[PDB]
Amino acid sequence: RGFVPQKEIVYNKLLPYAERLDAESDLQLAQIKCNLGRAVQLQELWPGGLFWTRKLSTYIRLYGRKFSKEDHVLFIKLLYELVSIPKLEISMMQGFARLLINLLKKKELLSRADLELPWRPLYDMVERILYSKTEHLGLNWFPNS
Repeated sequence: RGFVPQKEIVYNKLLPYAERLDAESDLQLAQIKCNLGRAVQLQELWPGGLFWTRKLSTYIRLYGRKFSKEDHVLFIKLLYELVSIPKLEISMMQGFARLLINLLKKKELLSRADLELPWRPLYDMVERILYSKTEHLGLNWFPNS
């Protein structure tokens, strides 16, 4: 194996065609990593970045996490920096934040040595949106959910 899988879904193992699943997962993971890094590097958020973020979401849901802990910290840091943007479109950050929550739900997987997220970006984020003066005036129109 190229990597040790992390918290892989057992049910995929039980499937009759589970042998092909490993190759499909590895290829899909490679595509996701390369394309998402590239889309951030070129700053093509609306066409491709959200697309590959959604691709990571379906990958996690279908195959479990199934990546190295190094990859896990990298995904976390990227989505955090992307979600922790000062003035990102809120409809945009909704999906990235949903993905980041999906990655971070299984706290036990990450050592607390592996990952060090800061808190001031999140504070500024919620202060922007949970307590927005501009919203009551009708300027900002936050989403419902």
